Amino acid sequence: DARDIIKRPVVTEESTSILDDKKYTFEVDTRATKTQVKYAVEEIFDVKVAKVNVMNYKGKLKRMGRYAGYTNKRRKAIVTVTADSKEIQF
Amino acid sequence: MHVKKGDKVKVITGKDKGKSGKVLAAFPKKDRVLIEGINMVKKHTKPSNVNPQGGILNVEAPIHVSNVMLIDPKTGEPTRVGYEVKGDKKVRVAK
Amino acid sequence: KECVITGRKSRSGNKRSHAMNSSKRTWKANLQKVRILVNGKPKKVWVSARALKSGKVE
Amino acid sequence: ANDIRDLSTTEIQDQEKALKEELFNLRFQLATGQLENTARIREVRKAIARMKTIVRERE
Amino acid sequence: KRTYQPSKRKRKKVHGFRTRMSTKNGRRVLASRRRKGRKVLS
RNA sequence: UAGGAAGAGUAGUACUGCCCGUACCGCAAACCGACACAGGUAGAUGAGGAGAGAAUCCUAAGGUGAGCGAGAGAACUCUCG
RNA sequence: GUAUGAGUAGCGAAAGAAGGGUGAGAAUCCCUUCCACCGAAUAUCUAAGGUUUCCUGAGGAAGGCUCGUCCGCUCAGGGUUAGUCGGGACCUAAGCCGAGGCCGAUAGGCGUAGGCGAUGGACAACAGGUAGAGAUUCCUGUACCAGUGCUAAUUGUUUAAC
RNA sequence: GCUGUACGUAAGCGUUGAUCCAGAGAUUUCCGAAUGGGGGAACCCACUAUCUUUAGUCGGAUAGUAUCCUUACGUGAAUACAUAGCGUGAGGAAGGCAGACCCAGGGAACUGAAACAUCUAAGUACCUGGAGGAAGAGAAAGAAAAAUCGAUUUCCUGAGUAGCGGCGAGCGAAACGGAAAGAGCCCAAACCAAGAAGCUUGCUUCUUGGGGUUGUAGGACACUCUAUACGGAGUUACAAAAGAAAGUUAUAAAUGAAGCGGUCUGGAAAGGCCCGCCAAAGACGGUAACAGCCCGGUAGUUGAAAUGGCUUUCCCUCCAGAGUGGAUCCUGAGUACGGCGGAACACGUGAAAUUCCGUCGGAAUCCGGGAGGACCAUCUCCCAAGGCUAAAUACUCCCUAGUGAC
Ligand SMILES: [K+]
Ligand SMILES: [K+]
Ligand SMILES: [K+]
Ligand SMILES: [K+]
Ligand SMILES: [K+]
Ligand SMILES: [K+]
Ligand SMILES: [Mg+2]
Ligand SMILES: [Mg+2]
Ligand SMILES: [Mg+2]
Ligand SMILES: [Mg+2]
Ligand SMILES: [Mg+2]
Ligand SMILES: [Mg+2]
Ligand SMILES: [Mg+2]
Ligand SMILES: [Mg+2]
Ligand SMILES: [Mg+2]
Ligand SMILES: [Mg+2]
Ligand SMILES: [Mg+2]
Ligand SMILES: [Mg+2]
Ligand SMILES: [Mg+2]
Ligand SMILES: [Mg+2]
Ligand SMILES: [Mg+2]
Ligand SMILES: [Mg+2]
Ligand SMILES: [Mg+2]
Repeated sequence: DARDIIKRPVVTEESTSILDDKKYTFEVDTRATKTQVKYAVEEIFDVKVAKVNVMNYKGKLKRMGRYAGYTNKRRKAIVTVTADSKEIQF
Repeated sequence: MHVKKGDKVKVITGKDKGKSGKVLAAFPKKDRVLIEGINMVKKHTKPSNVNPQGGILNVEAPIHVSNVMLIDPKTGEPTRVGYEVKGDKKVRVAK
Repeated sequence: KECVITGRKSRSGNKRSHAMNSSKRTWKANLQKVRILVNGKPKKVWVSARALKSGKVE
Repeated sequence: ANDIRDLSTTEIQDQEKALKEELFNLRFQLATGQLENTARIREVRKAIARMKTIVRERE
Repeated sequence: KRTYQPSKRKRKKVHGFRTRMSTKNGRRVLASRRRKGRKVLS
C-alpha cells in the first residue's frame, strides 16, 4: 500500500530549495510510520533511503462567510536518500 | 420535457409570440429552454479571458417550456404531442 | 439480600404514631446466613426462618 | 465490467496494481502542476473499485 | 486572582466523556445533551 | 540459586532504531481577568561601580519609548515641594 | 428602533525630537541620529494555558478608544524534521478503577488480586552554521546507547563454555 | 442531457444509452455497550498463530484473544474418593431510545384545610428496574338474591348516589342495566411405564413418557364401546420449527380528453368582450397577471425484474373420547387463616368484611373447604393457595395520503 501511504509531494519553495540535497517532501497518511515511508519509497522509486523525517500538522482555520472549519490534518515526511543512489525527479 | 434539443419550435406566449426557432439548450432542473432568436437580451460584459474586447452583447436567454410548442418537421406547423411505441421504441407523435 | 427460596426481603410502609403522624420505615425479613444445598453441592446463603422451620437441610 | 469478469483472479489483481501506479503518477503530476486531464483520476479510481468488487463477488 | 485557572487534564478528568460514562448519572447528562441535540457532548 | 541450555561471547565492519510534542506568546496586547484592563501568573539564569546585600542610585549586554495629540499655563480637585 | 444629556465625561500610570523616505493622504508607518526609561528587569530561557496569533506577499471595509500607508485585523500561500531533549512503548506515590468477593429496596457502596496514574526515580550527543519562518531535531565534524547481520579468530557439547 | 448546494473556470462522460429513480448486494476508517490491555473520546501498546519483506534487525498482511450466566468436556487443592478452583468449546446477555403509552420497587413538598399536626396535594412529580407493541387483567374459592347470570378489559349510565371524612376541607365507588369485542386452555397430584440413585435394606425418591385436571363435584381406578390418522387441529393461547405455489398490496413508473381561437388593455394574458370544446379528468401547483383545454399532472385504465408483508391452497407437524359404576385413592401446607405492626380496596381501625407485605403462631383436606361487609345458624353461589391466553383499550420518535371558520 505504498501508493496509499504516500499521498502527494509537497511542492513549495522550501521543498524545491531542499531537493538539491536529495531530500523529498511527501505528504502522507496520518497513520503511517517513518519506517513504512522508508520502505514504501524504496519500493515505489527504487532509490535507497538513508533517513526519513516526519512532522504532523494541525489543520488551519479558514472561512468563506458564516462558515468556519479546519483544513485537513497533515503529515509531512522528508525523506532523504543515500548519496550513491538515483534521484526522484519532480 | 416535451421539448428536446434539436427541435423546431413555436412560441405560444410572451413578447416573442408567434416566432419560431430551434432549441439550443434545455434545463429540466428549471423547465427552461434556450431558443434561437427568442428572448434576445443585452449583457453588459466587462472584458475577461474570453470576450476580452467586452461590450453590450445581444444573446439569447432561456424562456419557459410551457410558453413553447413543437412543430412537425414534415408539415412545418405546430402540433401538440403524444407518445406511442413503434416496435419496441417509444417515440413522439403529433396530433 | 433476599431469601434464595421465597424471595422475601425489605418491603416498605409507614410508621404511624399516636396522633397518626405518618413517617416512613421498612419491614426487613428474618434472614439468616446458613448453609444449604443450592444444588448437589452446598453454599452459604441468606435464608428465612419461615422457610427454615421445616423443609430445608443445613 | 463484463470485459472485466473474463479475468481469472490474478490478471484482475495485476490490473489493480497497474491502476494504482497510474493513479499515483496522476496525483503526483497534479501536485506538481503537470496534469492536463484531471478526470482520469475518477476513472482510474472507479476502475480500481470495480476490480476489488468483482474479486469479492467471486469470493 | 480568579476562579478559572485552566488545565486540560483536570477539565477532561472531571467533565470528560470517560468520566461521564463511568457514572450512571453522567450517562444521563449525555442522554440529555443528545436529546437537545448538542454539537458537543463534553 | 531455581531453571534453560547447542551453540556461545571477543574484535572490526556495514546496517538498523517506532509513536506524541517541537511554530509563536509565555510579568504578557497572545494565559486567568467580558477590554490591546495600572490586577494576578510556576521555576532556571540574572553582570558592573560604591556596597553586607538580589537593598539603593547610576548603568552594561539586551529590551523599550507604552495606540490620541498641541497649547494656554485660570479657579477648584489630586500628587508633590 | 431613535432620542436626551452632548459634541459632553473619557480616550486606561511612563520622553520625545527632527531629518530623510514611502505614499492619494503622515504627530502616529520605515530608516538614521541625538535624547530619555527598565536593568534580581520593562532582559534571556521555559512550564501550564492559548492554539496559528509565527513568516512572506498584497490590503485598509470593520476592529485598534485618535490616526494609519501599520498590526496580535482581513485575504492567499507557507512554515513546526529528534535512536540521545521532554512524555509513552520503563517504574511507582497520593489517588482512581477494580475479575471474583463482602454489603445493600433497586440503582449501587466497599474492596483483594490486577491495572492505570507524576508533580518523583531510571535512561544514550556535544560544539558550531542556519539572512523569511525549526534546531541538542536539519547540515557540517566528532561521538554515545541498544540491537542485527558479514567477516576474522577463540571456545562448548550433556558430570555440560553461556 | 450530466459532473449537487453553488456561481466560477479547467477537464471530461453520455442514444454501443449516461446523470437520475426503485429493489437487492458489496465496501463501510476510528470512537462509542466497545469487548485483546490501557485510556484524558474519536489516542496509545500488545500477545499468539500462518504468511510476507529485509543480508538480517527493523517492518508488513490476515485470523483469534473482554466480563458474566447457563451448558458439556478435560484438568484439579487442602483431603483420601470428591468438590472448590482452572482451562477449553456451544449458546445467551451487556447498550441505546419516543422527554410518549404500562408493570413493579421507592417515594416528596409547595399547596388546600382561609393557622395547622390527622387529612389533602398524591401514590402525583422524581429516581430505578423490567418490558411489549401494547402492557396489565382474565376463564369464578365470582357477582348477586323468592331470579338468576355465566372469563377479563374499555365506554355510556348508576352518581357526585352509597358511603369515607379534625364527619372539617374534601375523597368518592360498585353491581344490576345498555354497547364495543369476544375464546378458551394447560399443568400439579393420585395411576401405569422405564432409568438412575438409596439398598429408606424388598420399601423409598429423583429424572423423563403416558394419564388427568373439576363443583349437579371432576378425575385416578373398574368395566363397555369407539379411536391409531377414518376424521380433526395448528405456530395469536390450546406443541413447535420449516417450506413451496397462487393472488393481493407497498417500495420505481406508463398512458391519459379538449382552444398556439379571434380582439382590447397591456412589459407580459392565465384577465375583459365574442365564439367553440373536453369532462369517470373544473384536485393542486407552475407558467412574464386570476388557465379544465400551455406544462407537470388529476379522473380512469395499466404495469414491478427484485425484495418485503398479508390472504388462501398445499406440504409439514401433531392429535383417544363418550358412557355406566363408584371398594378405595387424588384434587396446589409451613398456605389458608389468626395475633401484632403497616398498606391497598371510595372505606382515615372505624362494627371493618375483601386483598397484600413483614414477623410470630398455625388448619380441614370431600360427612371437606371459601364467600355473601363484624359474627353465629340456615340457605344460596363457588373450589383458593399453580400457569397461559388474542380482540375490544392507551400512546406516537416515525412512513404514506390528506384535512383545518390553525
Ligand atoms: K545590583
Ligand atoms: K516528570
Ligand atoms: K399478556
Ligand atoms: K388552478
Ligand atoms: K380493614
Ligand atoms: K359466590
Ligand atoms: Mg517528531
Ligand atoms: Mg521556539
Ligand atoms: Mg495611552
Ligand atoms: Mg455639561
Ligand atoms: Mg476632557
Ligand atoms: Mg530593585
Ligand atoms: Mg507578525
Ligand atoms: Mg480607527
Ligand atoms: Mg504508567
Ligand atoms: Mg524562531
Ligand atoms: Mg394552608
Ligand atoms: Mg403583477
Ligand atoms: Mg376470610
Ligand atoms: Mg391488622
Ligand atoms: Mg387509604
Ligand atoms: Mg399475618
Ligand atoms: Mg350478611
